[PDB]
Amino acid sequence: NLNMDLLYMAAAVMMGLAAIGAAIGIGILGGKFLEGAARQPDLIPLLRTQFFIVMGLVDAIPMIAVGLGLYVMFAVA
Amino acid sequence: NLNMDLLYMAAAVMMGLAAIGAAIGIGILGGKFLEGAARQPDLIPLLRTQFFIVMGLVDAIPMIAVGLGLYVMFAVA
Amino acid sequence: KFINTMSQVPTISQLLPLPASDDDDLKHKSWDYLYEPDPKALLDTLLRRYVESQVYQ
Repeated sequence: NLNMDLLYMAAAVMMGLAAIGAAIGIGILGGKFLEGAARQPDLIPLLRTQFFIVMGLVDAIPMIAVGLGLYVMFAVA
Repeated sequence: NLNMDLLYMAAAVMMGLAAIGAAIGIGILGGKFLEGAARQPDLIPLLRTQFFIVMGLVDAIPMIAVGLGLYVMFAVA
Repeated sequence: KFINTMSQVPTISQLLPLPASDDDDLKHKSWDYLYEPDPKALLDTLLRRYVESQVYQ
């Protein structure tokens, strides 16, 4: 019925934006990780650590939205 | 009926947003990578490695977006 | 050139164009300065100040 139109439409718009957020949000981060390494690469293993520390925070909301989108698409059908 | 039309619409939205995200993320990351090599050519061995390590995380989510867009277009539609 | 307490020799030496360094800073590979504000306007001042010391010397 009509539901199974929009139940997919929503799942798209939620998971599409959740992509634009997660990708760009990390890229802006990753760039600053590289330009620092490209000056004094001796700190690569140090900075990489901090990188993950902060990247986990970036994927806080995007992965929540992806989870809700998967719930809407599969469980709610 | 109308179901397949808006299923295609939903997959279209999903993949357009996923493409925006992946493109701009890898672009901003590669810009800084192309700066690092110039400053310190001879470590290119290394900046490219780290760049791939970051690109994987950048693309993690857009890949899911494309996966589910295809899942819709050619299993649900 | 002051060489010994009883031996001094007149020398003509080249200051600019800059003479060629015996050493190689390929070993400085592994680091680069965070040039503030910008490297070219800074190298200009570095070179001017360097000829001055060598003259003073």
